[PDB]
Amino acid sequence: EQVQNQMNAWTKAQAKALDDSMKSMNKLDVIDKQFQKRINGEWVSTDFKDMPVNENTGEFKHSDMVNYANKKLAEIDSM
Amino acid sequence: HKQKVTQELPESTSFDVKGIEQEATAKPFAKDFWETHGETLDEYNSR
Repeated sequence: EQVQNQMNAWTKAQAKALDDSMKSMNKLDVIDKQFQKRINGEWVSTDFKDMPVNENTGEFKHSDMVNYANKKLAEIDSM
Repeated sequence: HKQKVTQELPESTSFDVKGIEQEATAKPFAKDFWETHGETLDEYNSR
């Protein structure tokens, strides 16, 4: 009944680690959706400072576009 | 503990405003006279 009390905290520290790595995937998904709405012929900006933000993503940093930019090119190279 | 981060994503929409389309490039007055009176402008003033 001490190890149970330890797991109540270790699980909280694992859910706070799948919160900061699902944010960093939400941001790439929304950046892809922005690029795709811009390509298919719709007038919405694609700067990282103009994405939408909904507490599943947080504020967008610059490095969350670099990451995306090297990941479309990586995916297009593999087709 | 439940993960307080949902795969639900935010949504932005395009500023898609459609006004009124333009009329195409109306024919030049020389060609207008041509395919309506069968003869060019020079050939009409020689009379």
